[PDB]
Amino acid sequence: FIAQSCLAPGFSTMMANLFAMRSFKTSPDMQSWTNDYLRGTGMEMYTETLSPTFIGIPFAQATELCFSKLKLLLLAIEIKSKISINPRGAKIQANTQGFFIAQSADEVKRAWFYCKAMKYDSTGMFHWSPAKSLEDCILDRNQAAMTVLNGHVVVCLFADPDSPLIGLRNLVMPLRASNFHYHELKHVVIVGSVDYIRREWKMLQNLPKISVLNGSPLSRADLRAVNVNLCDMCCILSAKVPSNDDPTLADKEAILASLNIKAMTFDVYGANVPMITELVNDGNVQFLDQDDDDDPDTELYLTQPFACGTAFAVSVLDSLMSTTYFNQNALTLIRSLITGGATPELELILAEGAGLRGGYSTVESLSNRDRCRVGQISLYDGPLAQFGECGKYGDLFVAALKSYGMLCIGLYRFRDTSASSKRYVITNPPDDFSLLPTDQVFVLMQFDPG
Amino acid sequence: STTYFNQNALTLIRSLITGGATPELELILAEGAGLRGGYSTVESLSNRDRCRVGQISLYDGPLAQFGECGKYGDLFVAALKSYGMLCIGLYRFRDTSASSKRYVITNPPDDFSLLPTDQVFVLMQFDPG
Amino acid sequence: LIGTRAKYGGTLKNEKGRRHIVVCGHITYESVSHFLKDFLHEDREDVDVEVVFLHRKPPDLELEGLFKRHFTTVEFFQGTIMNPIDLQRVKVHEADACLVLANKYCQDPDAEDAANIMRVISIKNYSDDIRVIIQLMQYHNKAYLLNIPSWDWKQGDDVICLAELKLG
Ligand SMILES: [Mg+2]
Repeated sequence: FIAQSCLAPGFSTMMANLFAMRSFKTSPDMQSWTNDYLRGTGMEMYTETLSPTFIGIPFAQATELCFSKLKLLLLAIEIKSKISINPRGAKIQANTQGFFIAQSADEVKRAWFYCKAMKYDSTGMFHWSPAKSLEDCILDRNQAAMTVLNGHVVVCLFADPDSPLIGLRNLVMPLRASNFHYHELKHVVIVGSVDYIRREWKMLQNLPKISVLNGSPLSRADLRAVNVNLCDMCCILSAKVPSNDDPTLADKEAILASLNIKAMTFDVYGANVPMITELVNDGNVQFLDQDDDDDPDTELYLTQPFACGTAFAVSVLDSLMSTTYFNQNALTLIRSLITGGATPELELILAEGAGLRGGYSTVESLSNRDRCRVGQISLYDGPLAQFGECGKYGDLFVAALKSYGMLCIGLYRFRDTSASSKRYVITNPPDDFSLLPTDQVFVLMQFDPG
Repeated sequence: STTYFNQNALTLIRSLITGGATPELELILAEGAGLRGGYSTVESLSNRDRCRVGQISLYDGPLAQFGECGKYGDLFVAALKSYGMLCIGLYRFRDTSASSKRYVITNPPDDFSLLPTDQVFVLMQFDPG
Repeated sequence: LIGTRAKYGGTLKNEKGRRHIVVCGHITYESVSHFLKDFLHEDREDVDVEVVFLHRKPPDLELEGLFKRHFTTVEFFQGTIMNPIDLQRVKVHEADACLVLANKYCQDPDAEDAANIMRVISIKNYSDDIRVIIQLMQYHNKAYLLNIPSWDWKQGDDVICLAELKLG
């Protein structure tokens, strides 16, 4: 979830609300942003067999028909055993399960009845490297100062040498998926103790563009060295076992480091630095934000950092246990969207203990690179920017799908119309929704060879 | 308890025991580079001109004539006008006899009687040289 | 089994024109007693300010007797300063100031300072215009308190660094 947030900020919140039970609230005393956000939280994922009318037509034409007429968002279909997120040029077979996003199962049932009357790894889904040594990837403070990192990912790690191992590959592997070209890959720099990183560097040897810096994320010298003011996303993670003295005080370094970065000034503003924080407690989320008016009894999903994508709560994983039981396909869709493509045989390859073994690229091995990826786009510029002013969401959804094949999932809109550099997520806005020139759209972009 | 009842109580204490700890000094140390030095300029060197906590004795020196048959107020006035030192208290021997172990007297009255073997708590100024 | 129930808890009793302070953090005998000697001193001129102690663990027999001798001005409530529910119980917004005590006998001063600082964040989050005075183990941890937007030295917030004051 955190790795996908680096590519598209606010994505973790979008999945947290989508696959969880959200209670809609009605009250005359709430702002306009809460009205749109709350409606998005009621969206849920459902599976339903497609109508006999839908057979024999491409997926792109089928999902736009549901949005235009049936008011449904179709994002994936069942392919025989495989899950295809927004497939390109894939015809619909007989009795194919489809994944829909809707307020409830009432609209979903309308889909069943409807009539007009050595470069990559062995699997080919990830980039590969010739087993770079850990010592070659260690950067000193002076070495980091004399180099410039732009558009990179900073992983702030709070870990002791004896701390339990949390798999850092689960964060870098999604960032090293075969969908991204080698030039557009995001550099990853890890700030933490080399003693802890060495204990798990074995699975990071073959992943390109990884740098390790000695120091602590709390120290401002290290953060200035790696230039977190220009990074695409700064992730704060803690691997230390809590002392269990107080359940609420489990995450002290995470909160202190989060506030430390916001107060830093660069020659520019720390509050403008994109940031995500792993919080193991639900009640500490409100501490990240300061200019809110929420009574501390506020629910988690209505809290300011949560709705804005800047805070990740591990409690949603426990809530995902209930979701899996009621819908077996719920976790299949989630894994296909956040892991960057994790085939079942990839576990078998890793079961041999040789790490990520590479393979020679062939013609039909390279076909695995052609799959959709989670991304974010802006309406500031480009030929699609003309939907920013006086434009409807449905018009944006139809035009992007027909011309580019992108599937619009939601919106990432500024809090204040004014632009306070802190946005909130709206999941699947209605057809008649009004857009803004400074709005960002969650899309599932295709793969363009080049 | 003292800080709660008087907010300025800790401000005076810190200004007297830390040797001068400006709020921006914490910012310098917050960068993790330690005590970073700097090139001395004319108005940077003006920060050296501040009072310091010190102790003086009436055994010798031109001020020693207050030791015998001298009042504390006379010592306080003369030191301030001529040297600028501010007398805070006394460090007087336990035994008149001199057992090399003294006790402190904070701000003795005006009519207090001094002794030739008494030490005075003073806030001495800075003398460039 | 039904008869047995806890003895510490409940919302703080309210009084007309009542001034009180909340003391949280490390609550032990030889730490509370020293504070109570000066705050409730014999010769202090007549100002009546109640003292509210909020500790997660119930007091032991050594400290229970101390509270008995000051029953008219000292009350104890079981809870955590980090819990917003417990903040309402001690009536934080009615409190004149909040005092945080530090564990002097701690293996890791940095860990103790981080926990103490995080307590101030919870208090400041609950009420912006609250005066907080905190005992801090190490001097280099003072910078973290400056990162809190609601921390204002001019408003009354102050830091007592044991290491700096003791060795100074
Ligand atoms: Mg939901």
